[PDB]
Amino acid sequence: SSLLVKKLVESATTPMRGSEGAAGYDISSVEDVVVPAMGRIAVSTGISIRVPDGTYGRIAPRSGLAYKYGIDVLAGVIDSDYRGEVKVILYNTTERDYIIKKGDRIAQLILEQIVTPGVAVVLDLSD
Amino acid sequence: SSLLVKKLVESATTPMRGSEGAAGYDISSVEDVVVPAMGRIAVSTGISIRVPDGTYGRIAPRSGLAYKYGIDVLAGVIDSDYRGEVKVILYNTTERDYIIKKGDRIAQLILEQIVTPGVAVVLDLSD
Amino acid sequence: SSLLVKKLVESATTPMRGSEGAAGYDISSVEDVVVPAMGRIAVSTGISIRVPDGTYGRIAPRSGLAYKYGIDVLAGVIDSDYRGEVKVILYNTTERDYIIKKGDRIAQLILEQIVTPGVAVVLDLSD
Ligand SMILES: O=c1ccn([C@H]2C[C@H](O)[C@@H](COP(=O)(O)OP(=O)(O)O)O2)c(=O)[nH]1
Ligand SMILES: O=c1ccn([C@H]2C[C@H](O)[C@@H](COP(=O)(O)OP(=O)(O)O)O2)c(=O)[nH]1
Ligand SMILES: O=c1ccn([C@H]2C[C@H](O)[C@@H](COP(=O)(O)OP(=O)(O)O)O2)c(=O)[nH]1
Ligand SMILES: [Mg+2]
Repeated sequence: SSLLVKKLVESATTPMRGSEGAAGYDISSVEDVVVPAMGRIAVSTGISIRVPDGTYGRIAPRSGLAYKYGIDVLAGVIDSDYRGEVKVILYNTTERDYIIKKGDRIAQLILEQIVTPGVAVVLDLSD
Repeated sequence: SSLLVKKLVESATTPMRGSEGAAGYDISSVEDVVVPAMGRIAVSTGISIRVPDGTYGRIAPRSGLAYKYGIDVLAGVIDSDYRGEVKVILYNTTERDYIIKKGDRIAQLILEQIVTPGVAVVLDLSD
Repeated sequence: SSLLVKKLVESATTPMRGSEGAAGYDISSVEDVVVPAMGRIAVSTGISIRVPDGTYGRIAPRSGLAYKYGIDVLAGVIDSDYRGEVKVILYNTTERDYIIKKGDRIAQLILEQIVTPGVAVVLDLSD
């Protein structure tokens, strides 16, 4: 029901929500790195999570970094049984490099509800 | 419960759904612009929204523009408490430019259900 | 309620989930192709689906292909009334080409819950 969070390093930051009606929790870097121009990387968050059953955690793009620096968020699907560290793959769509300092909010964890019903095979999906 | 929509300009178009089983509402441009090759922009929708509590609005990619012109949708997370204008950041993955005329469907607003439970810290997520 | 699946070719593979807490079903290619460097394509899955009402199927990025080969997933929104073949548009963010063999897991189908309430127009979203 609640969102579980295991801290893996000193700096690690307990995911929180920027506001009441906020769609997601703030995922932040625990490392100083550089998302190279037209390049990509996996940033360290220093944390591992367990999204509530009946949902999966989506690593979603932060508006600011997107509009101003053209930072895209690759991958992003964290399954509810996954126990490893959350990595945030970042793609720099720009010709310019982009710098990340420990503590910067690099993304947001949205807890999206899904369904995992069984799969039946048919010959006709209509009607 | 319903999807609220405040119109900000003349041209603004009340978000609607292309069909009964449609996943989202049609977000359209209220400006004539050009998403430059290997470039990006924030298109004006002329509208502000309030997605139903218990969800957030996702600006999602339209299939056609994606397959034919390689148009990607950056950012995209609209929180339920946000009151400003909805901007649709578009990334042109192609070497060719791409033109948008007022009224063109530039994306789709999907209302996705999420959860915002409190966050507990543990030492072990398993078991 | 269940996830319907119509097989369109010999090779077609009945979508399954890699694990109990898995967020999505494994979508795989039924064709040998190459996502060109800084290029994109629509891969054939040999299948058509009908996601449960009250949800839409999201073609989501697979972590491995993202981190190691910089493969992004364009479009991705499959509506619940859609009856055609599921195509997986893939964008190669790298300078290197990328090869897909029949049977390779090219993505994952996440069944996300949404809402499609009516749309009301207001002058003020706040309060
Ligand atoms: O593609 C997008 C993504 C977000 N927003 C809106 C929704 C959200 O409520 C607000 C967020 O701005 P911000 O998050 O406060 O700035 P930042 O992302 O740098 O924290 O911008 C858009 O209009 N278009
Ligand atoms: O990556 C994708 C995205 C969408 N579709 C399917 C789902 C949807 O039901 C249909 C939509 O085609 P369209 O929306 O009618 O064309 P357009 O996007 O130009 O409106 O295509 C795919 O097969 N692959
Ligand atoms: O941006 C992402 C996407 C996924 N994961 C985690 C969540 C998931 O549980 C695990 C999946 O690794 P994998 O799927 O087993 O490898 P592959 O994608 O090649 O199947 O990686 C991340 O840390 N960051
Ligand atoms: Mg993307």
